[PDB]
Amino acid sequence: MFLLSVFFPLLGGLVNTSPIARFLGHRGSSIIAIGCMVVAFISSVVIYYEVVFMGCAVSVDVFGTWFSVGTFHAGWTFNFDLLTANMLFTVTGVSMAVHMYACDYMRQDPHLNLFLGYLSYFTGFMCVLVAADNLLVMLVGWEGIGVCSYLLIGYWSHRLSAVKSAQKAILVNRVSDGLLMWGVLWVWYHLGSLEYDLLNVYSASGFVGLSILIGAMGKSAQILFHVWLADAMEGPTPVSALIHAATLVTAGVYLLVRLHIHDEMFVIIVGSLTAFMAGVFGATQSDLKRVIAYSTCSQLGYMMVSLGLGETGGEASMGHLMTHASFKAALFLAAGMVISGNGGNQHIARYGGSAHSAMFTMLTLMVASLSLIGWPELSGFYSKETILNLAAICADPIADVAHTLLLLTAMLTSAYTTKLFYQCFMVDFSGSSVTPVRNVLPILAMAILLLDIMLKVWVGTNLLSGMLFFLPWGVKTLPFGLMVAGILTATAAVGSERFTLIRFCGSRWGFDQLFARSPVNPIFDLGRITWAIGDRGLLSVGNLRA
Amino acid sequence: EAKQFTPDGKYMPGIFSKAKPLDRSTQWVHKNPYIEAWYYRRDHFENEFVWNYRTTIEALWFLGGFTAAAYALSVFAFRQADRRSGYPKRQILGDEPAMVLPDERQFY
Amino acid sequence: GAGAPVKLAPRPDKPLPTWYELWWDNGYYPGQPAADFMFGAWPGNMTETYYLRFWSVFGLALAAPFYYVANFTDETRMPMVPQQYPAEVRDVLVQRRNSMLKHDFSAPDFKEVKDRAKIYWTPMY
Amino acid sequence: MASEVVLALPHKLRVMRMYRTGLKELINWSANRHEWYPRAYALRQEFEDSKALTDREEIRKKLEHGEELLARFRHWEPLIKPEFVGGTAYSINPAQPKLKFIPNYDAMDEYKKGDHL
Amino acid sequence: MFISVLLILFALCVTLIPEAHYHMVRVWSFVATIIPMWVVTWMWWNFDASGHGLQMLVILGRSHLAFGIDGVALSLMLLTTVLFPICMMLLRTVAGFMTFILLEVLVLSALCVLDLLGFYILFEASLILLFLLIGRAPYGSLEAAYKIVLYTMAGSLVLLPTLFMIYSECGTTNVLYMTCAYNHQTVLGWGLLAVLAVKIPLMPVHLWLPEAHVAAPTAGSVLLAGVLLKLGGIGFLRFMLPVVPEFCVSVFPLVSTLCLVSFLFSTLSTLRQIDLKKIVAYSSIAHMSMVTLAIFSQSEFSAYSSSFLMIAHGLISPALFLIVGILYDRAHTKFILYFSGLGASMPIGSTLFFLFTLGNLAFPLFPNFIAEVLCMVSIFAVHELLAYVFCVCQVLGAAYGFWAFNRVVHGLPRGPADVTRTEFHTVLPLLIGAVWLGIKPMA
Amino acid sequence: TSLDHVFGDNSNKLNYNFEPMGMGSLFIRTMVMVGVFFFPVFIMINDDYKYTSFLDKVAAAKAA
Ligand SMILES: CCCCCCCCCCCCCCCCCC(=O)O[C@@H](COC(=O)CCCCCCCCCCCCCCC)COP(=O)(O)OCC[N+](C)(C)C
Ligand SMILES: CCCCCCCCCCCCCCCCCCCC(=O)O[C@H](COC(=O)CCCCCCCCCCCCCC)COP(=O)(O)OCCN
Repeated sequence: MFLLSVFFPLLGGLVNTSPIARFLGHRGSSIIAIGCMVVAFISSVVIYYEVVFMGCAVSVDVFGTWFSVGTFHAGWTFNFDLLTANMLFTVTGVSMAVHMYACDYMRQDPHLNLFLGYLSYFTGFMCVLVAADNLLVMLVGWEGIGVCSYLLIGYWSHRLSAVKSAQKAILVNRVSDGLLMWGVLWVWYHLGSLEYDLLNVYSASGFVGLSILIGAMGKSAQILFHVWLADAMEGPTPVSALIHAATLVTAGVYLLVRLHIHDEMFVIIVGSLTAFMAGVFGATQSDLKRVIAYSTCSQLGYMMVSLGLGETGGEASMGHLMTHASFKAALFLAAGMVISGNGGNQHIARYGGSAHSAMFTMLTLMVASLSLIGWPELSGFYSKETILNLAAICADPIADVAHTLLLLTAMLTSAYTTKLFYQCFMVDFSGSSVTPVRNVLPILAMAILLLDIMLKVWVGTNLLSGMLFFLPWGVKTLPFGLMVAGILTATAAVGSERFTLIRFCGSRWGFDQLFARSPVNPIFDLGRITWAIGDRGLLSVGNLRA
Repeated sequence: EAKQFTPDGKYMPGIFSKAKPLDRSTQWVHKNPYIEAWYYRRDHFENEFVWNYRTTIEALWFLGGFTAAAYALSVFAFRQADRRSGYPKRQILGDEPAMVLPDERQFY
Repeated sequence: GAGAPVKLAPRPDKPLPTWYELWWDNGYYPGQPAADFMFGAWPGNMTETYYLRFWSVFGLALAAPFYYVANFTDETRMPMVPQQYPAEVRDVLVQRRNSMLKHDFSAPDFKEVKDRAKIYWTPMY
Repeated sequence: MASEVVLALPHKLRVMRMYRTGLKELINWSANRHEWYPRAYALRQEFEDSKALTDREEIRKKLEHGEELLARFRHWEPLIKPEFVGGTAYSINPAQPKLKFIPNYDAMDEYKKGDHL
Repeated sequence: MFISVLLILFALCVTLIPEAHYHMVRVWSFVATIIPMWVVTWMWWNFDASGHGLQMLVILGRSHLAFGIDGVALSLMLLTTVLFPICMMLLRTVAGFMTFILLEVLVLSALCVLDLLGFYILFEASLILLFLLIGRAPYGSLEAAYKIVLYTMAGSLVLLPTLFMIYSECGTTNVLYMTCAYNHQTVLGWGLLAVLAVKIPLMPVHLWLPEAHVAAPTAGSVLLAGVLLKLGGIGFLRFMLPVVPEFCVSVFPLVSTLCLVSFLFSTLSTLRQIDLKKIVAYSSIAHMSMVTLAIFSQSEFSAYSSSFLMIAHGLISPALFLIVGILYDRAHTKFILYFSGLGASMPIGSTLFFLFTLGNLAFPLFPNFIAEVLCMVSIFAVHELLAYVFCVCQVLGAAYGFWAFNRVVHGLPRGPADVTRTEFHTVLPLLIGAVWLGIKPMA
Repeated sequence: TSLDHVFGDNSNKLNYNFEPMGMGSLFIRTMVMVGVFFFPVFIMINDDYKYTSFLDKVAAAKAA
């Protein structure tokens, strides 16, 4: 059962993209994709119960040695331990519902089986990433999900902005991939191996944690790397759900939790600044998918700070990752159903009422939104409150500012999520297209993720749930009051007259515009210099006329 | 509506035929004159080099500047490698007689 | 709805600029710059001077509290010491520079453990 | 200030474009359409208070000030219907143009299908 | 040796076939390059990997011309014998067949020679053939042919007196006795650097490549990119490092800064290119700069990693030249502005273009990924910053690669129809070699 | 021109001269880029300087 969680989504992708799919068509390829995900989810459930609960890790030599020159030895080997089982359960369970949704959402697309094969490849490379036992097979998974993210973001290739969004995701992540590669070189040079179980670091040379942190900041879309994440909304809604829940953005946090070789000052500062920035960014957007994208960036900031706190903080970071994937995928699927019910419009000024959506879509948005804002005794309450209480008792003075930033971020999140519900359903109608979707497949796709939200409350992620870190009632129940403050403010729909702050925040602090000329235009101009002045000029040798 | 094959294979050239045969040049592009002119100009851009102010300044600060930066970095890396390996100062090109090539029979 | 109408982009009918490869013409109207916001009007008509001027205040407004707590506040602000361990368990736990147990000011080797948690970059020889 | 296109317009069309863009920017800055209706009424009453003017200098001063206001309050995220330029559904799955086909190209003039030298 | 004489004499019989038998001429010239591929595969079978460094030796008396096999020469010979029948599939005249047959004889004998004067005689005897191949009258460029021939001649003329200097110094040009005698290493080191820094494109003596590799036909571009640049690398590994090692240590800051500026400036120039063949042509300079610095590091397993990068480049860049050659053959242009939407009109060709784009950018499951990792291990072990320079500049390679792919493959569908059976089978051996060498290269 | 009344016409042209950046702007932004993207080089140079000045202090106060 253990190799069935990794191979078999890759097999589904291989089937649906090869000339076998010429004989199946759309109708047969949908069956193949859904079955190939159901099998992998069943295998991951067995792996989860064996490794997490009964504590028996399994190591598999899959395809022998990859390459071995000198003392640099990379093998095709997996290891299934606690983190790997957690990640496999989360990835396969989310990707199954996203496949069941995409087989109905992209029904009218002309190349449906190609899209399903790309989704399966993306899932399989994520499984390869988390199942690897050494750094090089991890890099296979890293670049595989990067390539499949490029193929899926720029799926509608006749649209130029989608193509440029895919290229932007590739380039922004390529900077951090370079830094991560140099960090792998440092790690191997000063420890002698590439396998995770032999990488126990107490005191290393600083470049190790910094360069691995930069490589993780690329994929997890932290500060000065978040710019690709918002533009990745050019792709279809299943792509966004799988990018923001289970694949891609959770890979850097997984890598930092696995290695635990960071220096906590950088991690805490980057995470808290990212959380506050993405909180204020999502409060001032009107595109329905961009608000959810910025909430993803904000929660990744929370997890970054938590893994900065310590080993218990690393466990809480993995726990928040696991519970975040379910309600984030549910939020994106419900938003896709609302968009399709309103004629493709993504602006929240053109919604309202309870006619453009099913009852189940509204229930899904409500329950996932309540889990995200930390409503008591739902799924996100346990993990988010654990991170907040662990940040309130850290003995680092830097974590004092980080906790304040997290509390402000919590109020902002409960503001804009309540605004997303309020604009979508509570206000009067201001669109003109009412085509509500009530198909069986997307409704069952949403119901599965709501079942996982219930499961996280009933069965915890780890042993931290129910442990009491001893805090006064004032410190403990303040995030509930911040949630209520966000709800009351957003339902009052109040606004400020400070329009220059509004347009500074709504334009997202001008990061893209400043990047358009601080590295980008200089790279183009230095290329002009090296070609025209150097190759055609200073180094050019002419002819002798006679 | 040309016929370039007999019913049993056997390609026919159609040299004297009225209908236009499909062949290798069927999908050759129709040339835009301005695109051809721009590509010709970029192909011969060495005729446009001139030693004005901007050319001289950018060729000094970027080309010579980064070449000197890379030479300084290479010498820095060489010296630091020799220090972290237990070697004395070693003779690079133009550096007076010194040690080159460590002996394998020696412990450094 | 596949097959929606879309307007085509015209071909060049005038002499081209020398550095024409900064426009992305994919065949449909409109084309775009090679990188967005490199030229043309920015969204909301803002400029680079606008963002640099607002950031010259806003950046120190965000870097101010971290500096204050990192230079004017220490471990003794906490109402309790870090989590206590037996010596055989503690002695390996505080070998990590990453650990939050080096902020235990009641430990007998508090200074020596803090002096061993200084970050270095070049490994010496 | 207006763009070079709007500055070339006749005076009637210049004022009409200013009123139209003001209504659209009020749509962009509002939360809903039901928020937008009384702001649209207020903008209409604002234009009605300058209808009976004759002095071209006062007309020019009011026109230029309003164009400065519209350049100031240009929304960074305008509301565009999805199937139009700048919308989210523009240029996704267009019908293919007619592409020509060459049947059995390898079988035409075999043994002579390389590059000349 | 007797086998090599038989293969040469069988290959030279193409001229005696009467030209009116077209099928026979095609089949004979294709089989004349198929047979050496089988013979070199057999030589790989015969090789003892736990034996001596030099195996299958032969020396022809007092005429120089001594031959032997090591691992680098054997891998490069296998790559050349793969690449030459693909070139045979892209030619149509007996003049082309004979030029490529003579080029194959000279390349194969130059790759495994053990005499410096023999290397000089065998390699640049191909100069006039390259001049005629590049400056062909209706569709070539005489300017490019003049540039490549004059740069190569300049470097070779710098080497030739230093070759003769060590020959008078010790009494032989055999590399086994040149490595064991006392010689004036600065002079000979400068001569060897002069040839091999022109063969490998190293700045500033690199301007011949953008003209020659574009003005060449598709077969000429496949040969020039995949094979002839690596003669500089095997020159470094076979002749210069064993015979003048004191020079090779003392020149390391200069060779290091030449490699760094070649990598950075050639990557910066590749971004402003508007010709697809010129885009593919520039990208080879940065890869060869990484090869040269990995050779000169001499640090962990430097010969292994640098040879593996030479093989990975020699597999991936000829395929990109093949795809550009298909586009040029059936659309009569190489200009980016004339191509858009090639995914809808050539789905198989665009898929092959994407896979080889990913391979050229050293993504995993391609041999370039393993190659660049091991080359940076060899570079890192001297100093960490010399590795950091190559690591942080990976966004600059991906920028031009994905920009060229996205400009020509997506958008409005215009351009030629998809590949034929012949074009697919020109591409196909390189793809199989890439999948094998990127997944299970060793056992 | 069959869709110009639906999506707009080609009359409005792009306002850009396709000219290189100013020399001082290019120099300043390149220097900032070198400082940001090559910060390990400056970190290691500072390490070498801080190490050699300590050995200077040792060699100064030792021989007295
Ligand atoms: C400097 C070492 C040589 C390494 C060069 C890199 C080779 C590139 C690919 C890596 C393959 C590794 C193969 C390892 C086992 C094969 C046999 C072997 O041992 O290798 C030989 C040589 O290996 C080769 O020749 C490998 C051939 C690789 C070339 C592959 C490219 C050509 C194929 C093109 C695609 C064909 C597809 C056709 C199908 C349609 C000798 O090398 P060493 O073990 O270092 O020699 C030992 C040294 N001593 C005797 C002193 C003790
Ligand atoms: C264009 C990009 C496309 C991307 C494609 C997907 C991503 C791929 C990424 C990784 C690729 C690795 C592929 C390796 C191929 C084989 C390498 C091993 C060769 C070999 O002889 O090994 C034996 C083969 O075993 C076996 O192979 C098992 C025996 C047969 C039983 C299972 C059959 C396979 C079913 C797979 C279903 C589909 C999965 C899709 C990946 C195993 O033994 P060893 O010698 O290594 O000994 C050690 C343990 N005994």
